[PDB]
Amino acid sequence: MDPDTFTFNFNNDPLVLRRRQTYLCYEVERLDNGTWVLMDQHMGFLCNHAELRFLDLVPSLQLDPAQIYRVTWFISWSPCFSWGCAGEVRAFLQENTHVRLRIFAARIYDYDPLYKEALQMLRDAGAQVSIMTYDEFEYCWDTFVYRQGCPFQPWDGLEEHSQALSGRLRAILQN
Amino acid sequence: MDPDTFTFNFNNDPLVLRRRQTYLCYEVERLDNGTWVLMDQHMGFLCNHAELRFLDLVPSLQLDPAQIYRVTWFISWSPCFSWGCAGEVRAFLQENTHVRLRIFAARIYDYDPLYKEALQMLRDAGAQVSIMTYDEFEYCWDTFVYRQGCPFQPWDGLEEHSQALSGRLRAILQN
Amino acid sequence: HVEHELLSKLIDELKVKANSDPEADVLAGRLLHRLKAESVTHTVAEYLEVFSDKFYDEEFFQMHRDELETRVSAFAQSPAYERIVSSGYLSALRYYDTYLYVGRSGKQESVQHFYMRLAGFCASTTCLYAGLRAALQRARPEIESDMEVFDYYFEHLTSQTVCCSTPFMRFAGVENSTLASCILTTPDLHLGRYLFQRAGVGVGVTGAGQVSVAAYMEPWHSQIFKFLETGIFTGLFVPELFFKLFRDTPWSDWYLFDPKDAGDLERLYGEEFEREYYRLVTAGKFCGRVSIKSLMFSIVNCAVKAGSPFILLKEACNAHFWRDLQGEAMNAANLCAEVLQPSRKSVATCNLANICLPRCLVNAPLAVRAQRADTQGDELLLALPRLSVTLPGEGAVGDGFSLARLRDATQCATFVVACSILQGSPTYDSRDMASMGLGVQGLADVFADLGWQYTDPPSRSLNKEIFEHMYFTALCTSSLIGLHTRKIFPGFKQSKYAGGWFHWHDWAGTDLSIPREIWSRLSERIVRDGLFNSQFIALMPTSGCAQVTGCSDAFYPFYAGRVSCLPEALRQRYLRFQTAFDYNQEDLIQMSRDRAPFVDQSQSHSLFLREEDAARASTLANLLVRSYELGLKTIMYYCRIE
Amino acid sequence: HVEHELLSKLIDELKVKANSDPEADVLAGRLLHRLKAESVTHTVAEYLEVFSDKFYDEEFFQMHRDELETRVSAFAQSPAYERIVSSGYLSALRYYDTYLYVGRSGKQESVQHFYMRLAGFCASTTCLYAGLRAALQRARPEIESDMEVFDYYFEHLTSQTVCCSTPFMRFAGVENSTLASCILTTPDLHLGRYLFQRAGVGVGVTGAGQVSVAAYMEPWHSQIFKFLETGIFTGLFVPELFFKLFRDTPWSDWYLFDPKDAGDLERLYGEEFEREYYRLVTAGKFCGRVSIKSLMFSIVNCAVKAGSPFILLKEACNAHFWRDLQGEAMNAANLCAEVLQPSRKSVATCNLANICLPRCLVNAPLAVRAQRADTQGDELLLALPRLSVTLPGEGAVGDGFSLARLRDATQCATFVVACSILQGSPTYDSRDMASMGLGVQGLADVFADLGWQYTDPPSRSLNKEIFEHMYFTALCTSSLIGLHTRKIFPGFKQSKYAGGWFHWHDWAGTDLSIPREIWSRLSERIVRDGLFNSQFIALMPTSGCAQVTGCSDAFYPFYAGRVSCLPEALRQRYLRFQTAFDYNQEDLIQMSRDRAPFVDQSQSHSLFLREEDAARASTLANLLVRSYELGLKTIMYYCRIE
Ligand SMILES: [Zn+2]
Ligand SMILES: [Zn+2]
Repeated sequence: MDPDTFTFNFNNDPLVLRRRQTYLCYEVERLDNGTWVLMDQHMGFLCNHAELRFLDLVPSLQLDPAQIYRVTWFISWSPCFSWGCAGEVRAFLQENTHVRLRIFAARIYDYDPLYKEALQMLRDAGAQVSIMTYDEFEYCWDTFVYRQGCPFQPWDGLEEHSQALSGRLRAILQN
Repeated sequence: MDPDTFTFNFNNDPLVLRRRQTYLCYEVERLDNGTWVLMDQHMGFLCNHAELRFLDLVPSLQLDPAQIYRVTWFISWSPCFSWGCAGEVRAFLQENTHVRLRIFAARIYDYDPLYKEALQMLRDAGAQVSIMTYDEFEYCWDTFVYRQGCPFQPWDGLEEHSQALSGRLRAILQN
Repeated sequence: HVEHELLSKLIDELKVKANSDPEADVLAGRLLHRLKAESVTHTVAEYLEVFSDKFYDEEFFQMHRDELETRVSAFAQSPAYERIVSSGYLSALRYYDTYLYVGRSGKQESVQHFYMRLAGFCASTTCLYAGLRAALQRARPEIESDMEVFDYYFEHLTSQTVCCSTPFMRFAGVENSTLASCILTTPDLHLGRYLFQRAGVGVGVTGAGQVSVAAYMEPWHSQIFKFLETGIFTGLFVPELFFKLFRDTPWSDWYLFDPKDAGDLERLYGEEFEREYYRLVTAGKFCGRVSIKSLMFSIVNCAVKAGSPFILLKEACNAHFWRDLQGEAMNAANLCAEVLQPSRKSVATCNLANICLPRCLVNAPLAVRAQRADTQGDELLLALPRLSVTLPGEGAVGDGFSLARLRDATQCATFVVACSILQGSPTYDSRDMASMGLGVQGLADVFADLGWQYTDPPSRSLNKEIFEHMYFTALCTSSLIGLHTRKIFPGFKQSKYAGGWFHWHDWAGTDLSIPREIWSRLSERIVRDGLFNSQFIALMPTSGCAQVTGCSDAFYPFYAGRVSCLPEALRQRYLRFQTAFDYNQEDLIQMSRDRAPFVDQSQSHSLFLREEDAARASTLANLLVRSYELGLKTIMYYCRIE
Repeated sequence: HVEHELLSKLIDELKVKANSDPEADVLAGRLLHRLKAESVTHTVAEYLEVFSDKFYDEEFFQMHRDELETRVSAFAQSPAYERIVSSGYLSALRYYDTYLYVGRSGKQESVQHFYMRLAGFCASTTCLYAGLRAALQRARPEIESDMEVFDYYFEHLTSQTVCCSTPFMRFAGVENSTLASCILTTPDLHLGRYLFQRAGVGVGVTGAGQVSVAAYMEPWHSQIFKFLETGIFTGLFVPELFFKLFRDTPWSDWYLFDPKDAGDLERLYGEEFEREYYRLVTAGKFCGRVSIKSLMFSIVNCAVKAGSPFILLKEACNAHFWRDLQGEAMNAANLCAEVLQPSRKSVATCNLANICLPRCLVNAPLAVRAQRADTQGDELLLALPRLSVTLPGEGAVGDGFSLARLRDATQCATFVVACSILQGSPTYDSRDMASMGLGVQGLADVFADLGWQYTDPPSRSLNKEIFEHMYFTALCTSSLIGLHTRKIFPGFKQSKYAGGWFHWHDWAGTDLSIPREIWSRLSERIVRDGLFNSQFIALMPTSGCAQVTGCSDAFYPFYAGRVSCLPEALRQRYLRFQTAFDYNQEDLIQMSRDRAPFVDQSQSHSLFLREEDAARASTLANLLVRSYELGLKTIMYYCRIE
């Protein structure tokens, strides 16, 4: 991914909620022995509902049923419900029991009126959902962003907005 | 009278109908032998409803019931009805049978909706009503107007308007 | 004073570009009104002081100074005044050049004081006639005081629902000049006393022998060719036989006669015109032997070269008059070929007042109070339908054309014309005659604002509805005025109206928007009451009021952009702005015939031709023949060429 | 270009004399709009080209270019645009100085494109949240397409029935700045990040210890005197014990406490404040010994010298909040002392939108379509009466104050504030709180147009009706928004609204224009659905958005002629133009208390005193005490002195 768009579509400032476009940064980790192992070939990102795009790409990702895998979503927006994305994600994890999903949402897609239900069923699907903190943002910047050596420059109010979103999400899941 | 007043208030132009004010010029002629005789003392004029003003002035004009008299009205407007002027004139001529009335109207006071009825009832009262021609206007000018020697100056359309009014009046009376 | 120089310079810079900028001419009008603001009277007291020599004895103004000041001040901030000021540069220029009177001191009258003067003249006339006041109260049972009469007239005039004639708006209460705009006479050659006036004159010169004035002559005249080609206009009271012989057997040979004997062709008309004409030609009394084809082509060529000749069908002009006119027939019209009265015996005049039909739209704001559509008080107008259901198109700014405020406008126009006749007629015969011409203006604007072409079937239906309704309202109001004033026009008895007749009886295929039972009640009330006016509806080009009101010129389509010479993309969306030349002329003639039965007088029917068929000199002849076959009165007023 | 120099010179020559000429400032506004005509965008395509950097990815404008162009072109010729242009020189100057955004190329946005931007931002937010669209469709069952949403917002904004806040009008869709005009915080001295913004800040500095910003402090503070006398405003959350002890036994002695210990006086209020205050004074923890008479006179003097100190009754502010707040009590308001939220835990904001009540008059023209009073589609607003029967006076320009279009304006303002909250909140906590302040403007204009004084009993009845109805409409609309978005403010449960409460329950002698049966239905629907907003009604001085509309400043009487210093002849006819100082301040305070039960937040109540009783420094004290006796929240915002 080129820069100047990771910062734009991964900023969690509520004043930046004006423009929407899902970007799902994905990576797969294999449970070798007892430690997850990352490989460079399966590292990548998607653009815009990116969730399904990834659900369609995961059959053709050299999946091995014998070895259980775990995939982490560094998605810009939280998965939505009325468009059905939470439904397909739950269905995919309902039958494919050898894959664990990690979701790191930079923002909560509250644009969908059913976002709380989407997050609740994602939690019920065995996939834990969280909100990106500074370390996830810098990991995304130095992993999926073509930085060409430039360090990660935080935006204003990253910590406060991240904490607020994390509190909202943890209040949603506890119900 | 005076110039610029007789001319203004005796013009029969329909375009001059905007300004209305009744001016009555009167003269009394006694029937001596077989010819009416005029005297200077009863010569005069009135101002503004001049018809009644004259009806109340006549008893105090040295009237002699033994001799039959005749009075001529050189009135600017034809006698009106809804204000009762025609009725008052008829009542005066109903009981005072020794006085004959001659009415010479410069214009027909058609502002009253019952002007036709007024003229008809005046005719029924025994007083003949006509419309002033040029001779009547010049007689008024050189009799009741302080002309100080200035000759009579006719206005435009005197003959035509006088003929039209006379035609209207003779159409009304014949009914 | 530095503001005046800036105002004048910006007036110049805005009016130079006002033709292509619709936001600049409005600003030019506003700034021209602002420039003359201190040069015009600001208060009613100042107006009466400056013009004291015209209003020292005017009782109405003197006793209603304060109420007039209050109403004029309210009008100044009223939206009607804003609309009047924002009517463009031409409207303000006409106001400050012609309509606004200028006193001895040099202080002109303001627009508000001008409309005050008009309404006050009307109200004073109604008050001092005592029969017009009764008629108005019967026709408007909410007017009690004379100040309410002024309110009625002021609301109808300031809103410009009723537009008076130019002589009326110029000399209502300030001068003793004649308020009749149209004068027509047929002397036995008197006429000189009217040439010195400032009113249109129409002279019938058929008996000649061997300001703007219109001369009318019948085609059978021996000097017809010398009259055709020569300030003064031209008129042709064309008989039926001319068009009959031109339509079939064009080789038939027309005959010319001199007025020395002339038989009785000038006097009479109709089928016995054919018998008298043919008796004369069999008697060998014809001076001329010209082919009818040559005469028709000469008339067409003279019309296309210049709009001088006026073609009026003698049969439709005379057979639809409220008298018989069979024994004696008129051969002359007014200046605009839209007034039809006999004029041999005496000089005939006509007082005109136009109605901006765009003000009859429901969405158009009006200075007339909302509590006036109700409490009509005329039993024959309360039962009539309103909103004129015609299903306006998708691109319609207007929302129905109420058609009830049209009747209120017609009522007020009838009363205004009655006041003008009573207080401004030049002769008692004309004053008794009480000829009223009620025209329309903005009809094309109405059709455009309702999202229709001029030719659309909804437009034709609305046209017929408008003219029938306004003729009915004029008849009812004139009957009420005659009943409450005892002033019936002299020939009402033993006439057509006295027996039951409405000038639409003598037409074929006439559809009535009135259920024909209310027409019967109108006939009964006319028979038992009479009519104050002898003529009611007459279509005036009203080229003067269109500039000050913005209403389109009379009933014509738009003719005064390049809608045709515009790309097809911007052609269907602006199709309703088609010029009058774009529309098929046969359709315009058909619409004129459709509105003809409800126009007792004639119309100012002008044909619009381009320089592709007018030069052919045969399409115009066919148009004239078709207008004849439909029985129009004025077959062609102006042959407009673009 | 010689036109622009003439335009500017005429602008100067007309604005120099625009103070005493009501016809010149309108002309000045028109000429200023004409001068900037070529410097602003003329077409929607040009607007999107000039501001492409703010609209290249705005889906609504890009996919509705043509419909937006059609509607904007219709608006340009619409009477609403003429009214906006003719709003005076100040309106146009404010437009071209602040509201109209300027791009890189220097081409400013036109007024039509400005209102397009506002309505498009609102419509895009509604269509983009998919819950605001559903709520609007449920509340307006005539809107199907997103372009109809734009139509709704555009008619309600161009007609100026909804007068949005300055930050909303300035940065809706063109900047990512905060759209919340009012911000209030109570830090534990964060605040610096909001001082760099362009919104008012209200800071509670009671805990200090021993753009425009308003500092609030309780009178028992140790440095209350140092805080009273010193860019920054002053606030006093006065406890009820102060007014009690000053009213009777003025010789009693007030006590000051430093915030080092201060007991729990700052945290709590009410009767237990008296117990805690007296426990503290019995425990000998008081640092101050100042007499209460001296402190009250010092506050009054500092208020009359300058409007710096704001007096707010702690009891009325806290005990009428939708939460208990007995344990922890807020002590800080916004900049204008009209927003009341707790702010210790997090920064609290408020989004404001005004309703010009003159637009609620029946005769006032509106860009809102006529076919919108019907098909309202909310079961709790169809049953409410309209036309607000209150017998308008004889000299009334208005004809009833419909009171139904007031509810429509309240609905649209609620939806606009919802959009602003959702798309312009600076923090998620403020976004979830959804604090809405719906003020009014032109109330004095409404009273004058209905021919009453501000004090007249019809004026008081209409005032109570207006505020009750707008609070009811705000509650119903917020409940619908919360139901159809499922974004209920966090503390709705275990709160007052969740059990049945409407902020007029806790007042004495309140008369409702609603039959108490529709209030019960509103309570039931709120309980079973929730409320999107936590605060609904808050009366803003709205000194900025009123200038471009001409509405009178907020709910105050006229205070910005010399009607009092005018002859008695021209005094009774213009008595309704009395300034706010002319009216008895007791009547104004009583009317404020009458409208208080239906204003859930505070209201910027300002006292208007002349330099004959303000210098006495005892009349203001009595006014404050009797405002206490009536339970007002904001006892005094500004002590205006003339
Ligand atoms: Zn999705
Ligand atoms: Zn009399």
